[PDB]
Amino acid sequence: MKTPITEAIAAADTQGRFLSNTELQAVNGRFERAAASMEAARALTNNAQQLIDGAANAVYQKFPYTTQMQGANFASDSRGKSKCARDIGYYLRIITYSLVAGGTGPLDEYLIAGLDEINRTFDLSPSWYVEALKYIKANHGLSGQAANEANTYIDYAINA
Amino acid sequence: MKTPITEAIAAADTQGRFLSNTELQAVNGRFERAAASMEAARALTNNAQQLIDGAANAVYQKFPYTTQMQGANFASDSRGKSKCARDIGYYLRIITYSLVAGGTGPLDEYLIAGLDEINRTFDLSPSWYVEALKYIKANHGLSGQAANEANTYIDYAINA
Amino acid sequence: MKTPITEAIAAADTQGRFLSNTELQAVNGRFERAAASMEAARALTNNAQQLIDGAANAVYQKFPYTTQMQGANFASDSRGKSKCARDIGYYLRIITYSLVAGGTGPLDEYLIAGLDEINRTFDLSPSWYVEALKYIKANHGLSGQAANEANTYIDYAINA
Amino acid sequence: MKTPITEAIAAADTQGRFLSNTELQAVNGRFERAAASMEAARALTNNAQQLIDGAANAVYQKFPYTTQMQGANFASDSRGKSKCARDIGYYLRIITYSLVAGGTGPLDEYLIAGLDEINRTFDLSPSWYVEALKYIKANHGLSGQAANEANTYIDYAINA
Amino acid sequence: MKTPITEAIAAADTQGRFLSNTELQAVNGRFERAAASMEAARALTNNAQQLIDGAANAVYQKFPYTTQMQGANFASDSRGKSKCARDIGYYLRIITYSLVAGGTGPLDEYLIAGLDEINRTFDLSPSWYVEALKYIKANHGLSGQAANEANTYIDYAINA
Amino acid sequence: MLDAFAKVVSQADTKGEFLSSAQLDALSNVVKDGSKRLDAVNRMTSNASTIVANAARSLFEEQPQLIQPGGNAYTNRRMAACLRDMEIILRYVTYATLAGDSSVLDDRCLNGLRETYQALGVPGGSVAAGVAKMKDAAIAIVNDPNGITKGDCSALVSEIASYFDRAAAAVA
Amino acid sequence: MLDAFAKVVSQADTKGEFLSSAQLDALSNVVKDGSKRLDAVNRMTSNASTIVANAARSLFEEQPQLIQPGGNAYTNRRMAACLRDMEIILRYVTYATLAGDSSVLDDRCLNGLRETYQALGVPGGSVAAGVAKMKDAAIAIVNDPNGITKGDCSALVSEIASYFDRAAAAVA
Amino acid sequence: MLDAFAKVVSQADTKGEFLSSAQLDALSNVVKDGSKRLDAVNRMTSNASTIVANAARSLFEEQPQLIQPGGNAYTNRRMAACLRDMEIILRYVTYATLAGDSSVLDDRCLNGLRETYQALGVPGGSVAAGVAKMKDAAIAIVNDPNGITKGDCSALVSEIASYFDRAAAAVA
Amino acid sequence: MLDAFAKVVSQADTKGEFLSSAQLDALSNVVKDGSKRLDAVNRMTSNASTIVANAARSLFEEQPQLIQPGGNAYTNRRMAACLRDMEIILRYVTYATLAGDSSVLDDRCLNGLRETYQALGVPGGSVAAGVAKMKDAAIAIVNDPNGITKGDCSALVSEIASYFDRAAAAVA
Ligand SMILES: *[C@H](C)[C@H]1/C(=C/c2[nH]c(/C=C3N=C(/C=C4\NC(=O)C(CC)=C4C)C(C)=C\3CCC(=O)O)c(CCC(=O)O)c2C)NC(=O)[C@@H]1C
Ligand SMILES: *[C@H](C)[C@H]1/C(=C/c2[nH]c(/C=C3N=C(/C=C4\NC(=O)C(CC)=C4C)C(C)=C\3CCC(=O)O)c(CCC(=O)O)c2C)NC(=O)[C@@H]1C
Ligand SMILES: *[C@H](C)[C@H]1/C(=C/c2[nH]c(/C=C3N=C(/C=C4\NC(=O)C(CC)=C4C)C(C)=C\3CCC(=O)O)c(CCC(=O)O)c2C)NC(=O)[C@@H]1C
Ligand SMILES: *[C@H](C)[C@H]1/C(=C/c2[nH]c(/C=C3N=C(/C=C4\NC(=O)C(CC)=C4C)C(C)=C\3CCC(=O)O)c(CCC(=O)O)c2C)NC(=O)[C@@H]1C
Ligand SMILES: *[C@H](C)[C@H]1/C(=C/c2[nH]c(/C=C3N=C(/C=C4\NC(=O)C(CC)=C4C)C(C)=C\3CCC(=O)O)c(CCC(=O)O)c2C)NC(=O)[C@@H]1C
Ligand SMILES: *[C@H](C)[C@H]1/C(=C/c2[nH]c(/C=C3N=C(/C=C4\NC(=O)C(CC)=C4C)C(C)=C\3CCC(=O)O)c(CCC(=O)O)c2C)NC(=O)[C@@H]1C
Ligand SMILES: *[C@H](C)[C@H]1/C(=C/c2[nH]c(/C=C3N=C(/C=C4\NC(=O)C(CC)=C4C)C(C)=C\3CCC(=O)O)c(CCC(=O)O)c2C)NC(=O)[C@@H]1C
Ligand SMILES: *[C@H](C)[C@H]1/C(=C/c2[nH]c(/C=C3N=C(/C=C4\NC(=O)C(CC)=C4C)C(C)=C\3CCC(=O)O)c(CCC(=O)O)c2C)NC(=O)[C@@H]1C
Ligand SMILES: *[C@H](C)[C@H]1/C(=C/c2[nH]c(/C=C3N=C(/C=C4\NC(=O)C(CC)=C4C)C(C)=C\3CCC(=O)O)c(CCC(=O)O)c2C)NC(=O)[C@@H]1C
Ligand SMILES: *[C@H](C)[C@H]1/C(=C/c2[nH]c(/C=C3N=C(/C=C4\NC(=O)C(CC)=C4C)C(C)=C\3CCC(=O)O)c(CCC(=O)O)c2C)NC(=O)[C@@H]1C
Ligand SMILES: *[C@H](C)[C@H]1/C(=C/c2[nH]c(/C=C3N=C(/C=C4\NC(=O)C(CC)=C4C)C(C)=C\3CCC(=O)O)c(CCC(=O)O)c2C)NC(=O)[C@@H]1C
Ligand SMILES: *[C@H](C)[C@H]1/C(=C/c2[nH]c(/C=C3N=C(/C=C4\NC(=O)C(CC)=C4C)C(C)=C\3CCC(=O)O)c(CCC(=O)O)c2C)NC(=O)[C@@H]1C
Ligand SMILES: *[C@H](C)[C@H]1/C(=C/c2[nH]c(/C=C3N=C(/C=C4\NC(=O)C(CC)=C4C)C(C)=C\3CCC(=O)O)c(CCC(=O)O)c2C)NC(=O)[C@@H]1C
Repeated sequence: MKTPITEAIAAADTQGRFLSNTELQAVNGRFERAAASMEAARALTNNAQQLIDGAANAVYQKFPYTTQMQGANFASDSRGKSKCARDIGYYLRIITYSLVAGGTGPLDEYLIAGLDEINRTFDLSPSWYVEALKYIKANHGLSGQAANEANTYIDYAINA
Repeated sequence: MKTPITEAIAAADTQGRFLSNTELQAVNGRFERAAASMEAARALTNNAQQLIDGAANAVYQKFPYTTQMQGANFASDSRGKSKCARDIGYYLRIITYSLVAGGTGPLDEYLIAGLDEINRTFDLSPSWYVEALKYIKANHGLSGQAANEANTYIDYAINA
Repeated sequence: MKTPITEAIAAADTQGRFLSNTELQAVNGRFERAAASMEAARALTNNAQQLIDGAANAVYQKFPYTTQMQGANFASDSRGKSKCARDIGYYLRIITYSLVAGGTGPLDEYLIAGLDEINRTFDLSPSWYVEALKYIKANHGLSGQAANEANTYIDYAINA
Repeated sequence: MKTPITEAIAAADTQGRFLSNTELQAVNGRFERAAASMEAARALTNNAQQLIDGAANAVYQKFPYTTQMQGANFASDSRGKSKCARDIGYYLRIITYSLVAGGTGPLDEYLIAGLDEINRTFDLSPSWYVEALKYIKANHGLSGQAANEANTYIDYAINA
Repeated sequence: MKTPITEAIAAADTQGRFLSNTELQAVNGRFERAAASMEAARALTNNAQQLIDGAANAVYQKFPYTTQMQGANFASDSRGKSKCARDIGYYLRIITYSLVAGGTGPLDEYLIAGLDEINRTFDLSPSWYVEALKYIKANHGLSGQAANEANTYIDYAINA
Repeated sequence: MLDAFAKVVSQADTKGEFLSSAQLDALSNVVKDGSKRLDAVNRMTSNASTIVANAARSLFEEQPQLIQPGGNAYTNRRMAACLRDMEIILRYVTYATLAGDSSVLDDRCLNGLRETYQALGVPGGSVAAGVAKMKDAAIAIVNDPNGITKGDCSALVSEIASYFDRAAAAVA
Repeated sequence: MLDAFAKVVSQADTKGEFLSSAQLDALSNVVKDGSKRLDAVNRMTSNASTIVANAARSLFEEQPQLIQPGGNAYTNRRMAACLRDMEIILRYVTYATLAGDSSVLDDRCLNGLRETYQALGVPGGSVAAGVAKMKDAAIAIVNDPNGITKGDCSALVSEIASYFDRAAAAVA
Repeated sequence: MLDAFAKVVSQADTKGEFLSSAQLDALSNVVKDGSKRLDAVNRMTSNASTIVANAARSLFEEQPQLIQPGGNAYTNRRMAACLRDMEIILRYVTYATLAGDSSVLDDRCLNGLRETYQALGVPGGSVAAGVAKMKDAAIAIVNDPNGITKGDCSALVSEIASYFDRAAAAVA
Repeated sequence: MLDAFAKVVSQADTKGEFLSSAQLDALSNVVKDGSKRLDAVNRMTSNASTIVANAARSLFEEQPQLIQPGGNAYTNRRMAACLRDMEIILRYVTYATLAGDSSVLDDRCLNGLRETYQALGVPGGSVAAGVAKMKDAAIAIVNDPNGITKGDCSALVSEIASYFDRAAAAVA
């Protein structure tokens, strides 16, 4: 997968030479940022359910028709609510995967490459999930550069 | 531009021969459908302003936050309302162009090839215009195959 | 074979997409013309024998030497008359095939691709069959656009 | 032009060498046959007008409709008769050219390369000229190998 | 092998067509010259031994050292005389082959392609055989065009 | 590739006889129902995504292990690939319905597809179930009498459903 | 390459306004005469050889030095080339008549043709005369009221003749 | 590729001896009949279509299922292909007759042809019958004493017929 | 490339008339002298080396500075090149004599040759002298009455000599 360490190793191997000081500097940057990355991952994983429920309720309050109109693509009943909670859980799970890995690799590979055909086929509007991710970004409770990192990847998620 | 007649003529010319009976049959189909196409174009052009205002009001009632939240990308003031009416006017104008031409050519060339970068840059959600076009489709007052033709191109518009 | 419907389907398949409105318009033209095409086919099939005999007699009256000169390539005896009736029957049969199919496909495939070597080898002059087809065209008893269609394909037959 | 002598010279020149005994044998054959070729040319040129008139009358007797039906493509009046005599004169002139040159060169170059489009456009049936050339072949008054040579090129003319 | 008839047939076959009048003229030249060619072949074959002995004696009188100097490459003894008679016999045999075939084919294929290495290796001077062939040319007893043909091929032999 | 007219013309040419009144009547009936056929093709193509969505919903409802961890489509890749497959099969069904003959669907799609699915490890039975649910949804949507002129489309519905069992039987 | 609909749509898009009732009425009239237009195109294409023959007959009748020894077409090659040229020009006229716009005829045929003819030494004036005679013959043949339903085709005849003077003026 | 002269020269060279009076006499007889041979070749090539027509007429007369529905040539394609085959075989027979040797006909035509015909499913026996009828027609046409100088062509007729049985035996 | 027959046929076709009795008589005379022409061509080609040797001997005899140190051919290369040039010119003269027309000699050899010689610095006047000596030697050898049947070859000698002055004037 596309991590900075694997990319450095592949660059070093393609030229058949030992590791240079530049690659060790890059791995040093990765190691120093991994502390904030892991703090953000741990926080987002511990408060997962609260964030899921808050995001679902934010979606319902922002787009009220989703709770009123009949039809299978809506959350008018319990089945729709559970599917939506599962979806937001998938989103949060893959963003935490990407935070753990330290790059956009997991987001590029497990979510974004297939999201468009899925959303067109089942008539799911991307703005619902955009609003959910905006809520999660505004209510994750992180502070400082760890929060900055989380917001970086959340904005990566926003550009669906 | 991509019209059935121009496509038939180009097919006939590329092989350096006179027009065949198949191309005349196709042009006959075009001529017979052009009656309904022109009826739909005339109707949509005459009732343009009523449709524009109704679509704007439908957008406001369906997404109420667009009238409440401050910010330049919203229709909280008169400038936003006028810009939105202009936008829906552009949409209706190009759909009538396509109805007149008898193909997706004008929609492919004047709107869809650039809509995505425009909407991402100015933070305009496509579902607003989707709802506007749905209203226009449900309230154009056409009946029969002319209405069917209009709805065909409106659904072409929906798949933004 | 080369029919408008098969050509439309192949055009749609080569680009791996659903059928467009242009192809449905073309198939509509095909379906609307198929009524006259089938009327002409039915008429030419019912009055087949009368047309065959009239065309044979027209050939005999127009080129009298064909009934007088001895030689195997002529119709001086019963064998020649029967062969000529069979030939005109082949011509009419393949023109009705083409009228049924709605294109020049059957005429291009079953008759024209081999007629020239056949006629040179057995010393059969094309003007005999030209005159037979001219008689058939002048005496098929069809009226209106069905007759026009029949005459279209008869003129296709004339350009041997 | 394509004569045996020019072909031999070009073959000898393409290999940059003197003339071989084979090419001199071929030129010897050409010189020995040129006596009969020139005799046939002289005879066909002297009796040109008699042959033209006899061929025209043979065409009229064989295809009587050409003298009866009205229409510009027929010989119902003096203009048609004069055009037909001119045409048969062109045919005889080019066959004598080919007899003089000793090969199919003039027939390939001045007549056959354009005869087909001419005959289709002006609705002239090739069998008329076929019958004219058959008459000329049966009534040229030549005897022996000179007649054989003339008939060779006349049969070349027949395969229009 | 390279004969005029085989060359004509190969030319006709390479273009996939029937034989033209030019090739029949060439074969006619071949057939007319084959009479003189066969007369010359028969004469040279009947008087073979007289010609061989006369040519050997001419060589001995013209280059007397060949009868005087010791050494294996000379004709100082009976073995040398017999080898020289055999050699001149080979020469005459292949020239008669070429006269029979009607072309330089046999001379090109059976003698000239290997004569040079043979003569260099065994220290045989070509002028001996040149003088032998000159004698044969001056003493073959042929008259007219048959003699001319024989001399043609003898001169072909001279250019060793 | 053949349509009905081409098939009839070929079968009559191989026997060397004029068209019988039976074949003429059948082709005239095809011509008369051509407009209903165009209606079916247009409605099936312009509502393709809804048909696929309904079919997928039913299939995942009755076989939920398909969308559970460890299942054969528990990811964006396999989900999108299944939906692509379903849209492909529906597209070729629309081809066969417009042509009025199954030759294109059999020759270009149903040849070697069964081998492909068992070589890939995709369970063909669930594919056949999804195809049958597509048949049900498509027939439900085509017969919708709203927005159209009243009339009989039973023959076309039977023919389209016949195409569907041909598709389902080619992978079951 | 433009037709009437495409030209109107482009001219309305460059100005940014809806179609006026004038343009709508004009295009509706084009639609109403579409069947007459198809009749004209079919009759002109299926009788092309007779039109060419009549035009050539007239041209050689009034300018006989063309077909006399030393003339500019006294051979099978030049005769066939002239007839090919004439059939080409008639074919492009049929294109423009079916399209209802002269853009294809002007852009793909009438551009650089005049330079070609004077560079080749072919007298352009006689070409223009032959084109005018084609116009006369084609209009005579199109208006033939036999074998057809009675009706007014005067607008189409005027338009086709306008195409013909555009063709004749591009080489004169 | 060999002719008679080349064959005799090769066979005499491989043995290393001068030509015997027998071979000289045989080749002189070939030379003497060269003009008759040219007459045969010219008449056979310039009347090729009539020979093919007569042969085909006889073959279809005695085996009519060939030209009946379901037969092995009931179409323009197969008819034209059979006529092409027949013209090819006659052309190679004319080659062998002009060469005075069967080497070209055996090596370039009769090698692998029998395998071709049974691999294609064409019944070789009827091909052999058509070849025999070609032999009969060609010999009838060659011996026609009209328009020519009286003389004996029996040796050439025997040789040409020998070529014909060689051709017929290579496919029977 | 033209011969006499082709030239006459072209000139008669460009005027559109039958051959006059004058041209027929001229071509019949060409046919009658064809055998003398073949004799001239055969003797000139099979004795080419002797002709070249005589011409070179005369040229070096009257212009000895050519073969003296500092001259324009004082080496194996330049000597062999001069002899190659001379054999080439004689070969093209034999071509023109067999064809009975100078078109091949003028178009393929005498075009641009004069420019070549002055660009190379080879003195063209001595080349013309050598060509004239070739003419003298060739005419001497052709008229040799030994070994042949008595007859008049004066017209051919005049024609061949005319070719020679055409060759000599193209480089002088
Ligand atoms: C919730 C925010 C809104 C919404 C939810 C909803 N979804 C469905 C069905 C599906 N959701 C997905 C999304 C994914 N599955 C994956 O594996 C991945 C990658 C991590 C994603 C992004 C998919 C594929 C489906 C269809 C298949 C399935 O059910 O699993 C429904 C039901 C709609 C229907 O049955 O037609 C709903 C309601 N809808 C809302 O209204 C919420 C606002
Ligand atoms: C109205 C439905 C909603 C909306 C409207 C809105 N638009 C802007 C600005 C823009 N709209 C467009 C769209 C187009 N211009 C074209 O030429 C075409 C092709 C036909 C299209 C589709 C563009 C390009 C802009 C930006 C440039 C411009 O102003 O013209 C605004 C102002 C936003 C801002 O200033 O940042 C608004 C409000 N917003 C809503 O809330 C309505 C629901
Ligand atoms: C009748 C109009 C004139 C004519 C007829 C005639 N034909 C023959 C023989 C043949 N006719 C054909 C034509 C076809 N066969 C096919 O399969 C097709 C494609 C549909 C065509 C067009 C052929 C192939 C033959 C030769 C083989 C055969 O007999 O079937 C004859 C007999 C001539 C002879 O035996 O040499 C005749 C008389 N001749 C006239 O005079 C009529 C005016
Ligand atoms: C006479 C046998 C039949 C026939 C003659 C006829 N011809 C025309 C017109 C033309 N004839 C030719 C033929 C040639 N011109 C050439 O340069 C060459 C190459 C040597 C040939 C073969 C052409 C080109 C024409 C048209 C142009 C012209 O007139 O010169 C007519 C008049 C037809 C008309 O005006 O439409 C006629 C009558 N018609 C018969 O009925 C005779 C049996
Ligand atoms: C006789 C004119 C002069 C000459 C003859 C001589 N030859 C040899 C040996 C050889 N001669 C040949 C020539 C050929 N053999 C072929 O197959 C062919 C192709 C038709 C040719 C032209 C060869 C190959 C040889 C060497 C092999 C052999 O002996 O056959 C000798 C003996 C020389 C020696 O033994 O070294 C002689 C004497 N010599 C004279 O003085 C005569 C004037
Ligand atoms: C969805 C209903 C079922 C299923 C689908 C699935 N498919 C793959 C991969 C492939 N699907 C196809 C089918 C076609 N390709 C064509 O071109 C055509 C005709 C035009 C057809 C019918 C093919 C060839 C493949 C392999 C190559 C490719 O993927 O493009 C997968 C992925 C398997 C994996 O990742 O291991 C899936 C999941 N899965 C289900 O659960 C449904 C039963
Ligand atoms: C069958 C599934 C349902 C149904 C069909 C039905 N339609 C009519 C009306 C028509 N629909 C068309 C279709 C087209 N015209 C075009 O130009 C195009 C491509 C752009 C299409 C797809 C047509 C031509 C007609 C007839 C004219 C009209 O407007 O009515 C009918 C009645 C007329 C007829 O059958 O010919 C029917 C039966 N009706 C049902 O009840 C079925 C559910
Ligand atoms: C006949 C009415 C006149 C005339 C014609 C003539 N043309 C040539 C040669 C050419 N004609 C064209 C024209 C076109 N080529 C194209 O592709 C198109 C558009 C698709 C056009 C309009 C061209 C390009 C040529 C030159 C190349 C070619 O020949 O194909 C000749 C031959 C001239 C000669 O042989 O010297 C003639 C005679 N001659 C007349 O007398 C009429 C006035
Ligand atoms: C104008 C040059 C002349 C003329 C035209 C005319 N025609 C009608 C009849 C019709 N002709 C068509 C043409 C086609 N239908 C097809 O499918 C095809 C391609 C295979 C063609 C070319 C049509 C559709 C009609 C209408 C239906 C019918 O059969 O009548 C009319 C009267 C109807 C109308 O105008 O729409 C007219 C005027 N009549 C003249 O007098 C002019 C000389
Ligand atoms: C006609 C007398 C018989 C017969 C003929 C027939 N042939 C085919 C196809 C082929 N014929 C050949 C023969 C040759 N090709 C060569 O190049 C040469 C030598 C130069 C020969 C002798 C070949 C190779 C083929 C196959 C490839 C091709 O067609 O060109 C057919 C068509 C079979 C079909 O369509 O299924 C036929 C009918 N049929 C008869 O009934 C006669 C007995
Ligand atoms: C044998 C099949 C028949 C036959 C032959 C025959 N012909 C002559 C006459 C001659 N035929 C030719 C042939 C040609 N000269 C050429 O230039 C060409 C190519 C253009 C050919 C094909 C020749 C040269 C002659 C001899 C001269 C003459 O004109 O007579 C004869 C008698 C003379 C002879 O045999 O040499 C014969 C026997 N006669 C029959 O009865 C057979 C049926
Ligand atoms: C000898 C009579 C005179 C002369 C000859 C000379 N030539 C060169 C070089 C050249 N000669 C030619 C002539 C031809 N080449 C062709 O292909 C043809 C027609 C088929 C001709 C007529 C050419 C092209 C050259 C230059 C290229 C080449 O050498 O092949 C030389 C050599 C000059 C030098 O070495 O500086 C000579 C000497 N010299 C004399 O003294 C005679 C007057
Ligand atoms: C003119 C330069 C001298 C001359 C010529 C002459 N020759 C004859 C004899 C003949 N020469 C030939 C030539 C050939 N026959 C062939 O097959 C070949 C190629 C291998 C050639 C080159 C021929 C055919 C003849 C006629 C038959 C014969 O053997 O005699 C004559 C008299 C006959 C005639 O002119 O036709 C003449 C005049 N005689 C001179 O005095 C000039 C010096």
